[PDB]
Amino acid sequence: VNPTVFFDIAVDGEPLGRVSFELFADKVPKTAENFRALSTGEKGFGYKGSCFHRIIPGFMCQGGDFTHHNGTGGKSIYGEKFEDENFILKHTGPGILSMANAGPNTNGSQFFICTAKTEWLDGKHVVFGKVKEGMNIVEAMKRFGSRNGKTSKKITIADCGQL
Amino acid sequence: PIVQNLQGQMVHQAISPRTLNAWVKVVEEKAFSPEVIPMFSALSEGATPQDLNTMLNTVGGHQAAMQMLKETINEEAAEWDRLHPVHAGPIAPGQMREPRGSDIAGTTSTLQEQIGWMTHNPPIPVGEIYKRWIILGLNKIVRMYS
Repeated sequence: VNPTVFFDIAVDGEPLGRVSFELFADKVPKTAENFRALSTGEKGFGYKGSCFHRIIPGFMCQGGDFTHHNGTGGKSIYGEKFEDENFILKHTGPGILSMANAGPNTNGSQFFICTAKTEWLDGKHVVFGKVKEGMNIVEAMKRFGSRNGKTSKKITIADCGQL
Repeated sequence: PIVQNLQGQMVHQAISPRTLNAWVKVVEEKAFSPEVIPMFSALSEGATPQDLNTMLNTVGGHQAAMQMLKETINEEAAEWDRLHPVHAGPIAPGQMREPRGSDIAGTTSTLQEQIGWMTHNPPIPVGEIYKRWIILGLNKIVRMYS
C-alpha cells in the first residue's frame, strides 16, 4: 500500500546515484501524498531540479525548497501549508524521512533525511518515510555539507519519480 | 544579570532585590514623571528578559499604566515576529532557535536560552531588545500622566 519514490542525485550536474524511499501512506497519508506528488511532478511543479540547500553531516540533509532554493520557500500540493498529521513515527536513525516545517502545523514541501538518531525531533517534525535503497548515496551527500549547513557543491535532484 | 564570578567565570546573577526596591519605589514616588525612564535604564543594565519581568511584576497597582505598557510590549513582539520569519527545518546541533517576540519578552523562553542568545558570538541581545520595548511603553505612560 505504501508508495516508493526515487531521487537521482547529482553533484554539480554529475550523477552520484539513486535514493529510493518507502512512504508510510498507511500511517501519514496526507504527508506521504504530498511528497509522492511533488516527486512525480504530476501537479506541474515539484522536486525535479531542486537542491539540498542545507546539509549538516552528523545530523541531516535538507531539501525541497523548489520555489526559493534556500529554505525560505516551499509549497504543498494542498494550496496552503498543512497540519502536522500525527507524530506516531519516530526519528529512529539514519534514513528517516521527515518534514522540515517552519513551526507547528506549517508543512509545505521541505523535508530532511536523517544521517543520525535525532530522537529529540520527535513531536516537532512529522516522520513520513524512510530510505529503502541508496543509503550509501545519502552517506556520500553528507560529505558536501558543513556545520551550519552551507554546501560545498550544488547537490540536486536531477530526476525523481514513483517506482 | 549576566556577571562574572571570582575565578573569572560567566555566571547569571539574580536581580538584586535592592535594585528592585529602588525601582518599585521610583514608580510609586514619581508616579510616571519623566524621570522614571532614565531610572529604569540605570537600574536594568545587563538585564535578562527574566530580570526585566521581575522588575515589572513588582510594580504595585498602577494597573492601567502597566496595562498600557503590556500593550506596547505585545505590539513590539508582533512586529519583531513580522520582521524575523522563521527558516524551515530542524535546529542544528549546537545552535538555538531564532528568538520569537515572545521569547524576547521572556514568556516562551527560559533563562538559559536567554543567556545563550545574549552570550553568543555573534549575539542576539534579547535583554537589550526587550529593554527598548519597555522604554517605549514607559514613554507612552509618561506622555499620558505628565
